[PDB]
Parts: sequence; structure tokens; C-alpha cells
Amino acid sequence: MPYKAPEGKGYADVATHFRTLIKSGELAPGDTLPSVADIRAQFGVAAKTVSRALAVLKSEGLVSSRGALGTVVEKNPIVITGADRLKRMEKNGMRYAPGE
Repeated sequence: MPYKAPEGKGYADVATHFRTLIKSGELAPGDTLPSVADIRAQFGVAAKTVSRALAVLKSEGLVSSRGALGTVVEKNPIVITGADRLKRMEKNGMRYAPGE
């Protein structure tokens, strides 16, 4: 784990990279949130910034406060009914992390 420092980005980059964690990451939907340390290296972001995007990850990263198993990532599947919402047909459809 390389502690990757945030050069000039906020909780947008983490929200973006968290969408990857939820894919294969180890943090699939149905698993509970890791400590900020895991994010801190995966997200080249500040160790407070994870806790920032987390409030977005309720809709975005699919997480919800679950007072049983803990802060488990299965809240609200992002409104994806097409590739437009996730890939955006405005921009080029180049390779994204398909198994990270």
C-alpha cells in the first residue's frame, strides 16, 4: 500500500475511484466498509476525503449505515438503466478499470 497524496483534488476523485472498489475491489455490494487506511492508498486522496465522498456513496458507492453488520455497502443501487448514466455518451468510451 503506497500512501498516495492528493495533489489538487477533493472528494470527487474518491467518489470516482470508490465506484471501482464496489466493482471487484474487495468491497463488493454486500460487504462492509474498510478503514480509511485502505481507501487512503487506493484513493490518492486525503484521509479525510474518503469520509467526504462517503456521504455521496450512499447513492453513489452504494453504502448505507446498517446497524447490524455495520456500515455495509448495500444501500441504493445507482440509477443505472443504461450505459449513459455511468459512461456518459458525451465522452470517449475508453477502458476503465474492469476488475479493480
